[PDB]
Amino acid sequence: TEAQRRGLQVALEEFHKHPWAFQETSVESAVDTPFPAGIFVRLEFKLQQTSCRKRDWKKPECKVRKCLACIKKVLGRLVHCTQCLRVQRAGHSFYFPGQFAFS
Amino acid sequence: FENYSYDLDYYSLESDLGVVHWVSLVLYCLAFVLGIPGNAIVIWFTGFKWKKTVTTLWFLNLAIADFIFLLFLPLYISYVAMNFHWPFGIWLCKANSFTAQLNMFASVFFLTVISLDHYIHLIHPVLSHRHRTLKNSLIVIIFIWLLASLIGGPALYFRDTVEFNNHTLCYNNFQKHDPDLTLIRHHVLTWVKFIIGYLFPLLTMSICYLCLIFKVKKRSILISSRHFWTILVVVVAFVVCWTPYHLFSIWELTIHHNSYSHHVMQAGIPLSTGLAFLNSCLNPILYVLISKKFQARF
Amino acid sequence: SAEDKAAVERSKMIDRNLREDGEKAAREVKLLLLGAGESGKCTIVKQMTGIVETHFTFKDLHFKMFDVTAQRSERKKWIHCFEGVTAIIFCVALSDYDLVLNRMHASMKLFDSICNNKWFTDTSIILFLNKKDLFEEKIKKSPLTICYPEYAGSNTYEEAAAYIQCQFEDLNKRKDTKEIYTHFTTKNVQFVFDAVTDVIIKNNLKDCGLF
Amino acid sequence: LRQEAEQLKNQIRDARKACADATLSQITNNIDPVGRIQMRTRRTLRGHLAKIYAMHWGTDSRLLVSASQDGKLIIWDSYTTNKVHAIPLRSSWVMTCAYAPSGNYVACGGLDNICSIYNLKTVRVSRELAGHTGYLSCCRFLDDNQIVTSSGDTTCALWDIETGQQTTTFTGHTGDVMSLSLAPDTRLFVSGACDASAKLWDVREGMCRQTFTGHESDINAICFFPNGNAFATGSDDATCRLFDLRADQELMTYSHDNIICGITSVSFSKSGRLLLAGYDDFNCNVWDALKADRAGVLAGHDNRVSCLGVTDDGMAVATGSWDSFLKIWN
Amino acid sequence: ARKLVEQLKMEANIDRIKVSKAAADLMAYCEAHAKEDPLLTPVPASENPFR
Repeated sequence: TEAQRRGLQVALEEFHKHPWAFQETSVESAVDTPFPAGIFVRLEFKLQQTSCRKRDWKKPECKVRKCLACIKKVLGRLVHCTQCLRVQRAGHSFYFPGQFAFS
Repeated sequence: FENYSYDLDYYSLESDLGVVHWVSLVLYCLAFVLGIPGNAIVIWFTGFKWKKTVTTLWFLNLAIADFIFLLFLPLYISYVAMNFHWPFGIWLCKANSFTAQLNMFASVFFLTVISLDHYIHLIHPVLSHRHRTLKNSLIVIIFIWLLASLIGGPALYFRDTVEFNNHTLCYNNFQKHDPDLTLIRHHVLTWVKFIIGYLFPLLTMSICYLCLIFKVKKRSILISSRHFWTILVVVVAFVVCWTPYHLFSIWELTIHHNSYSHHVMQAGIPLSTGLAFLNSCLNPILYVLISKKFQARF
Repeated sequence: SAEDKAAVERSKMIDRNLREDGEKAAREVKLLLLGAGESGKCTIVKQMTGIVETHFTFKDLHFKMFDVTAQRSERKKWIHCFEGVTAIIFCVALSDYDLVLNRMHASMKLFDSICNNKWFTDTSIILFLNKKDLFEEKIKKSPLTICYPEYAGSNTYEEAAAYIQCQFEDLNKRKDTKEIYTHFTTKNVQFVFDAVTDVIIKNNLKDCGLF
Repeated sequence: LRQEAEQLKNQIRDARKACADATLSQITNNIDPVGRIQMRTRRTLRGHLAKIYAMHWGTDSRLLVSASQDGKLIIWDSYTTNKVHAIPLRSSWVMTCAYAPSGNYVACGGLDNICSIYNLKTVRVSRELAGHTGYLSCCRFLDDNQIVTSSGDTTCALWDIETGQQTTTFTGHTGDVMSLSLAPDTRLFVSGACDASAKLWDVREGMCRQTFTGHESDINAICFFPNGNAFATGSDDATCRLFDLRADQELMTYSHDNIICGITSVSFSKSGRLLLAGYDDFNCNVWDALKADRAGVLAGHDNRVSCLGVTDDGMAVATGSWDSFLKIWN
Repeated sequence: ARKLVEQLKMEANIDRIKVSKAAADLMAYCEAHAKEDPLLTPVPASENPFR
């Protein structure tokens, strides 16, 4: 859907921000679960290798060359290509109880 | 122009959702300066009498626990001084957590048993003359160490290192292991820690010290001038530092009016932890080197 | 070398038995009877060759009394062996001031010699003034002028007994490390128990106090 | 016959002084000093829970007995610091203990007017010799059938273990007898009393032969020379004196201005050159028996060194003190 | 004091030798047994049971 396309575009932009750009090679579908917050998607897909040109914008313009996305206009993302439970419940969350002790 | 390999793997948990910080580090530094040197001096000088009675054993155990706690404190000050960033591995964080719990519980239990032993000392002249053997002291210190070491499961099952946005972090994770364990392992463990490490010890210290000072055995040949002040000072020092730490530990309720409603993300809890370190540092100097029995050999 | 293993096992058994015996013996309380003579060491607290042993349990406390009636030899040759007693019971028989053998002077001499001694610089002395019933009758007959001169009080039992207690109390020279518990002769056993409890408190606080 | 006694005493003193022509230190100036002696605590024996009052080395120089106020007689193995025997003595007041020359018997005594003899290998009570009206100060074994004791009633007694009755009674001391020592030939023994006098007695004859005086206080310790022709005594006035049986006169005196405390125990070395004496100054010191100099101090005891002894081979010296410890020096 | 008189007479009748002779005998014994004294001459640890 449009939300899944926007989510994968955001994930690819995050990839391009810091580790050359690689596009999708082994495409796959998604299932999503729209109920917490405006939207939520669960999409997996493989990426390309190396690149024909470097720094060719965030979007992939090079036609010739199992992830995990759980995002909520996104208030949190853990795309790594898991902790989707708390991210999907973000829309109070992300407390990570403690954080302040010798424990 | 390659940043990775055929299998593209990474991790990024990015999510959009001063006055106290400096004071915490200052308190940590003063505690460390007043600590490890003084504790090492106490350890090296405690040779007052070879194979002395139970009091020297209590003092040695307390000093050792405080020394280990304060020499592992610099890891915590490094962690807190790097803007809540933990670059070390999960194993080191687990070891630090376990040894910190062990040392703090050991110190609290040793102080409690010191208070109980003193209460049995002054009040009871008959039943304390037949139950003060050195072997009994060894047995009880072994039991205290075993109880402080076999309490709580930080054994890599309740503590995981997870990097948050641009900052690595290791923390106690009472979840993500089983969906059934929902609000059943984070509250029970905290309540157990509060009731064993603060409730019974504080109650015992209060009852014993108050009944000892107020009634003074109804007998003479006791210097009530220094004794009352020393008891009050040690009680105040114990209470004023561990209490905020334990209320912050029990503060983990997560719903009062908003997500936090207490701005705990700042250095308030680290400041209370520094107060706990200050109390741990101040205990040996307030017990071993200030009383009238000592200070005559040096 | 099984012989060495057997020897070390036997030594371990021996030292365990020694530690157990020492722990058992340390819990008991020991007293030394050092009365004046012919009315002293042969005390009255007994009746309820070498050292005479008395063992009795009172209020969960095992008292071992060492009575010295024999050994008329030099005192200092064996007195240093008694630097482990909780208390020394000095029994003085009243109404013996008129008797000569002078007996009260010897009693004072012994009390001063043992109370102001290096070995007993911290041991507590429990003075027991016995034969008070005969003393009251003898005061009416024999005045207190023949012994203990400068007696200005009247021939009354209360004031005479107070004078006796004062004349025995002021003989002590330390007055700080040791205290004399004076009693007039189950009152005796209760007094002894209280005195030894106070001595135990003081001695044990002198080491493990930590106020 | 007070006048006759005084005349006899004066004649004896004149005869004794006639034989004196040269002091011991006058002719020993040609012997090099042996003051370069530094003994270290080779072994430490622990286990006693009271003040140790007496000890006695064994003939084999490996087993030693020790008596303390806790009522336990401990027989050790100094080679490996292993306790061999523990006898629960019925009397907590023990001042002396003995070890049989054949090693099959031990002795003890104190404030009980009884010397108790136990058999090691056949621990059970074997004999309880009684008959003294004063505290025993030294029980010493002559053989498996004869023992010699000294009491606080100014009496010594040669007993018979087989019959349990006194065989010979030695009397004549004015003060309380404090110690005794047996000659190597087991025919004579000299014993000192509280009257600052030490008398020599014959075991077979049963009568006194020689009397030695010169001390200003009680004599606490005594020990024969290895040759048996001399003996050394220690007093409470920080002074030791050497006497010769043949000369019947004081030979040479050991004293120090710094030392004021008396001597509690004394013993000789294998060759007799070294005299190890324990004092009340929390320390034990070694004296050159032929030069009156001090060769070293055996410091390390936390209380008064009550007793000390030297092995038959003379390879080590064992010291027991009131600090509830035993120290083997070599 | 008949017993004391008899004891004094017996003591006075005992023959005595010169002090120099006794000192010489003691010196002869000392330097005769000096080599056999372990406390005087230091002993090596090879045959020393106490090291």
